[PDB]
Amino acid sequence: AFKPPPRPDFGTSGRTIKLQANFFEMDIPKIDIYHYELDIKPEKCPRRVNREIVEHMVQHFKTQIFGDRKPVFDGRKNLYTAMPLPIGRDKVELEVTLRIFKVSIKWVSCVSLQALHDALSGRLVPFETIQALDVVMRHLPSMRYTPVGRSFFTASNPLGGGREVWFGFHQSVRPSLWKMMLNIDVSATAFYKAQPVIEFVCEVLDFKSIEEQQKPLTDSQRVKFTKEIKGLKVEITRKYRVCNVTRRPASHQTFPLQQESGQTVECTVAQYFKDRHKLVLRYPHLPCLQVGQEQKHTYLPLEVCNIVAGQRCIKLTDNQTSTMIRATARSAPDRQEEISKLMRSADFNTDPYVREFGIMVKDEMTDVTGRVLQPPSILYGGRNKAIATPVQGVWDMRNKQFHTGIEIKVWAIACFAPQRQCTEVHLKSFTEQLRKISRDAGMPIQGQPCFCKYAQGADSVEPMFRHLKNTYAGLQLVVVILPGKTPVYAEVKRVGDTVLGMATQCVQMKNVQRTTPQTLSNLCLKINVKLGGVNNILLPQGRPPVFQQPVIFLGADVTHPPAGDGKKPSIAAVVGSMDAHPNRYCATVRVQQHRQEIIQDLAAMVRELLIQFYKSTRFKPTRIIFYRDGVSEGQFQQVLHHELLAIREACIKLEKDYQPGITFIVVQKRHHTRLFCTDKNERVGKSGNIPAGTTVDTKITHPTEFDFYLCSHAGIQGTSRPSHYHVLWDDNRFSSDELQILTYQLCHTYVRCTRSVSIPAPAYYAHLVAFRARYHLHQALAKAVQVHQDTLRTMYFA
RNA sequence: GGAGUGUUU
Repeated sequence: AFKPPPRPDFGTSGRTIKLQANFFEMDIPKIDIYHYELDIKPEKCPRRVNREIVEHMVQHFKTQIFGDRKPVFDGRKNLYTAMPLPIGRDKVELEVTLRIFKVSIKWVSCVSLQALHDALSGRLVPFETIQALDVVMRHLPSMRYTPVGRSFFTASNPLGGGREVWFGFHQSVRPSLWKMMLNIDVSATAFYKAQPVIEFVCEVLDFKSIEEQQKPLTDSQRVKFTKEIKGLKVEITRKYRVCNVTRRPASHQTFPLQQESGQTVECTVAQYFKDRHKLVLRYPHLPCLQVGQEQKHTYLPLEVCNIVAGQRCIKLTDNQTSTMIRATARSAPDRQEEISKLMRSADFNTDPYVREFGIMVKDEMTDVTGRVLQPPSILYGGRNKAIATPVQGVWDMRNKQFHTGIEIKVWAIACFAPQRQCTEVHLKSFTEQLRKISRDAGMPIQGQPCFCKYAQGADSVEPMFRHLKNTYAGLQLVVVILPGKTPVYAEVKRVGDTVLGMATQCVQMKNVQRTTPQTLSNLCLKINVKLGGVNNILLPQGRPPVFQQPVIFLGADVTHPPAGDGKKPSIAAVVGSMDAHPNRYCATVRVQQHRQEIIQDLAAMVRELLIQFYKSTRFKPTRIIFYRDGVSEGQFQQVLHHELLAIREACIKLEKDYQPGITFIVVQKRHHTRLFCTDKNERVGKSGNIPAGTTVDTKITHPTEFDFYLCSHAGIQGTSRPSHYHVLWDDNRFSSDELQILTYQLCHTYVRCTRSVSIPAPAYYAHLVAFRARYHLHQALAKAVQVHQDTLRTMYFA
C-alpha cells in the first residue's frame, strides 16, 4: 500500500495513427538552481502584493544583493535564481516600502536539474525540481495576467446574474519519458462582472431599474440576494468580504457606536453615513451587507459597494451553463489553432526569465503515435440474437432486441402536469408509441396501463404511491410526467427509491406531446435495466483473459458541494458488478465530511458489494478491479494509502485467507491534455476529433509509471477530452494492452445509451449514484441517503 | 430520453 508499479510494457494493439498533443518540449540545462525562502511580514498578504513586494525589492537592492540576476517568485515564500545570490548560508533582513514590509531572505537548497534528467530515464521524479521549473515558466505571466489556479486570464460575454465568461489559458510543466513538457491549453471560466451592488441586485432579482423596488425587499427576495452575494468581495466608492445580508433596511439597521464621552449608543447605518460621511443614502429602504467577522457589526449600504473585479465564480443556472457551453465549445482543428496562437503570443524563447534559466521551448506540438483499439462486439438477444458492431463509437438497436428483456404486464401512469397541457389523447398516443418501440426492443409492454391519473404538488407523490403498491399486485413501473424543472422530481425519487421499493421513470411533458422513436428507444433502455433486465452484453468470446476467473469491477466517485458553503456533506458512492457479462451493478452510497476526498467508509461499502456479488453469482472474486474517479495527482498517495488498505480490510473482515488481486486505477477527465489528428482524413465528424478508441501510452505519459490516455468516446461537439488512467496498484500484473482493451470494453457496457462513453461504466454509475443522492437530500442525512431493501439490489440510478 | 462539450461599522 505504498508505491505505484512500474510500466509493465507498451501497448501494441490497434491500428496506428499520427497525433499531435498540446505538449511542447522543454530543453533544460543541467545547471543547479538556487532556492531561497522569503518570510515577509505581514505574512498573510495576497500573492499579488507579495509579488509586488518582491518586484520592488529586487530592483531596490540590485546594487548590493541581486545584481544582474533575474529571480523568479512563486507568490508565497519561494524565490529562485539561475545563479547563487551573494548571501551565503546566512539570513538577511531587509525593509520594503510600497506600505512597509519586513522581508527576510535565506538560502535553503540547491535544486539539481541534473537530478531531474536522470529521473527522466529510470531512477524511479523529484517534485521540488518540477515545481521550480513551473515557477520559472509562469513567473512572467503571473505579473502580466490574473492568475487563477494554473490558469491566466485578462478582461476582454455575459451569462446573466452578474456573470461573465473570460477567456484565458492553462499552463503547467509536466514530466515525460525523456524530456520536460510544457502543457498549454485554452481556458474559459465564469467571472462576476465588476459592478455596483445595486446593479448586481437588479440582475439577480431581474430589475431593469432599481427604482422599480421603491419598497423594502420581501423575505423571498432578500434570501435569493443573500445566496448570490455571500462570500463575495466588495469595495468602497477598501476591500471587504460579504458574510451575510441584513434583515433590516439601512434606515433601521443599528450598531453600537461609542461616543467621545465613553458611553456607547445604538446608531443606524443610515444616520451614521449621514453624520460621518455626509451621505444621505439614496436607497435607505434596502438592506446592508454584513462584512467582517460577524462580531464586527460592520454593515455597508448597497449603494456604496461594488463587486470587486477578477472574482471567479464558484453553481451556475442551467441557462448560464448553456450559454457558457455555447461560447466555449469549438472544433478540434480550431482549438489546435488557438493553442498555436497562444504559443505565438506567449513567445517563451524571448521571455527574459526563462532565458535567464537557459530554458528553451519547442514551438510545435509533440508528435505522438496513437493506437485505435478495436471496439468490442455487442451481443443482443431476442429471436435473432443480433450482434452489433460499434462504428465511430456508436451503434443502434435497429433489428435488435434486449439480451434479457422484461415483459411488462402491470404498470401505471402518474401525470404531474395540467390535464389541458398533457391531455388524455397525449397519454394515449404516447402509450401507443411506447408500446410499439418496446415491442421491437424485446421489452414487450403487453397491454394498456392498469392505472392512469392526474396530480400536482410534491405532497401528492407519496400517498398516490402508497396506493399503487398495495392495490396492484406485481406493479412493475410507474411512469411520471413532469412539467419542466419542478422540484417534485426529487420527491418522486425519494419515495420511489427510499420509502417504497418502486421503480419510477420520469419524462418531461414536452417529450410526451411530441414523441420520436429515438427518444422512446432511449427511454426503453432505462426502463429495462430498472426492472432487472439486461439490455446487452459484451461478446463473451471477445473479452480479455481477466474474465477467465470470477472478477468484480468497482467504480468509485465522490461529489462535493460548493466550497465554502459548508455544513453540506460530500457524497461518496461505490458500485460493483454483479455478473460475469459484466452488466448489472449494485450501488452503495454514503454521506461524509464536507469536501473530504477520501472515501471514509470504503471498507464497509466494499464489503457490502462483495457480499452481494457472492449472493448473485455464488462466486468469490479472485480479482478486484477498482476504477477511482475524481482524484488529482497531488492526492494519489493519500487516496492510495487509505483506500487500498480499506479494500484489503474488507476482504480480511470477510474471511481470513481471502486475498484477491487488486488493481487500483485512477480515472481523470479534469486535465488539459488534448490530442489532434495529424492527418485530416482521420478526423471524425464536424468537430474533427480523434476517433473513438485512440490510445496513447508513450511520449506524453509518465516516465516510469503505468498510465495511459484513452479517448473511448466519439466527440459530438467541441474538442474531446481523452480520459487518463493511472494505475496506482496492480497485484494482477496486467499488460498494457489487456488493461487498455479492458477499460475500453467497459466503456461499451454503459446501459443508458448505445454509445461508447468517455469513462468505464462502473465509474460512470458511481457518479450517477452520488448524483441521485443529491436529490435524496447527521444520522438523518445518512438515513435520507439510505435506499429501500427492495431498491437496494436494483439499478435505480439509471 | 441520451451522450458529448465549458468549469472601521
